[PDB]
Amino acid sequence: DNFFPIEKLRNYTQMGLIRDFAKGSAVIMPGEEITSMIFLVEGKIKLDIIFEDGSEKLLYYAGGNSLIGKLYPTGNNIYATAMEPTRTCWFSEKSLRTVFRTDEDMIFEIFKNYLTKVAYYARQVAEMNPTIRILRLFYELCSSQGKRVGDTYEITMPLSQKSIGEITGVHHVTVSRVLASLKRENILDKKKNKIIVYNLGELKHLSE
Amino acid sequence: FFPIEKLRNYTQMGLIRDFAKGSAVIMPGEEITSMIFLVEGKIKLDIIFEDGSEKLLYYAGGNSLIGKLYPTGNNIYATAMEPTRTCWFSEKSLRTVFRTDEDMIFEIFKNYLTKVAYYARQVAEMNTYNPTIRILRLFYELCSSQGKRVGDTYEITMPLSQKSIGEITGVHHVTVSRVLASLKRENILDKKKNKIIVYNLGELKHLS
Ligand SMILES: O=C(O)Cc1ccc(O)c(Cl)c1
Ligand SMILES: O=C(O)Cc1ccc(O)c(Cl)c1
Repeated sequence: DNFFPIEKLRNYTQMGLIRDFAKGSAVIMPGEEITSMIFLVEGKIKLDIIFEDGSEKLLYYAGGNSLIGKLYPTGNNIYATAMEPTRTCWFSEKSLRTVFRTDEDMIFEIFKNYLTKVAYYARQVAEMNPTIRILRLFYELCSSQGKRVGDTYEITMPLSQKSIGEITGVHHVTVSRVLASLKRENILDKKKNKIIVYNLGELKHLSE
Repeated sequence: FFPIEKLRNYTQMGLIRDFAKGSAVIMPGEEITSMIFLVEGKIKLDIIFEDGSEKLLYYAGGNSLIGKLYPTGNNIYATAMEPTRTCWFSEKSLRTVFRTDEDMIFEIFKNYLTKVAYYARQVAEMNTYNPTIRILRLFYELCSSQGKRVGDTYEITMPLSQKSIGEITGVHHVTVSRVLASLKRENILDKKKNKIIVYNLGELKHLS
């Protein structure tokens, strides 16, 4: 929710383009290339990221005085919709120059807003041992679905690393590291249609 | 993140500070009110949490910008990994830069936006704001690979406690209880003793 509302932007809306949106209309469309900052004069906007597989995850809720800082291409596919009657002011690069030439302080208000967002998201990435969750998942899977094949358990299941990451809330880069380490230590080998457990005892132990 | 090589043209407007390998660019608890341009060298920048736990935020090299012009309320610690030359730009000294070249405002916006785009995508990937989804995904994966079809239903044989579901998915046990109760009420899935019955795989697949 609310990011360093830029309330002083209220005074410069005459220098951008007003765009009003009815409840449920898409303020940003999937694959729409936005090259404007969007000021929320009043309303509520829900902004999501759409990953390259079509999953749609919430980033934030924007309300009165919020700034959507999407002045340039980002590599994230964004989809934003109005959740009430929303009035917005759109500020292209050209119109921001007009703002800065009137009031230089506005450059620093916008820095503060971006800075608030980096501080917020970076801290959350950091806040989130998540590794134990992958071990608990393999342990529960092995102990109920695992078939004894000589001195190994086999779980017949196409469980992609993407699915492991989604189930456990573990970043896709940590999943691959955990699995590499599991293989190297002769514990578990996560192949394509099967998972092979060589050491159920140590797996149980690591997981508890 | 977007490097700002052009800021090398304006270091005479800032304060040059050199750091030896291993020395602190930013000290624990230091109040930073300057952007820090890395002319040459290499910096590791960590967040320090209130328990004393330290976590990487990023590595920075040639032409990188540390955007900490205002207090954020994170405790940050940043060390030189090699001998490093830096240029410190206060708000005043940044105003002198922008009076000379208005485009440096927008170069800094791009740098900031690249950082929000990077951290926000990571937060979004991990379903931080909709962690219930990790539960649906667990059930969906289990059913699609281990489910046996019985009329218009699937049976999975799996002793799985709510405490286990929460430990696997990183989801609070109260949310776990609420999700299992709603699944059963909506006739989607029921976990009856050691058997998971899915009545509506299609709907469970849709939700996850
Ligand atoms: O567009 C992006 O990739 C991320 C994003 C979304 C909304 C914002 O207000 C910002 Cl600064 C960035
Ligand atoms: O200081 C912070 O809280 C986060 C931070 C760290 C480094 C940076 O370059 C930025 Cl823009 C923010």
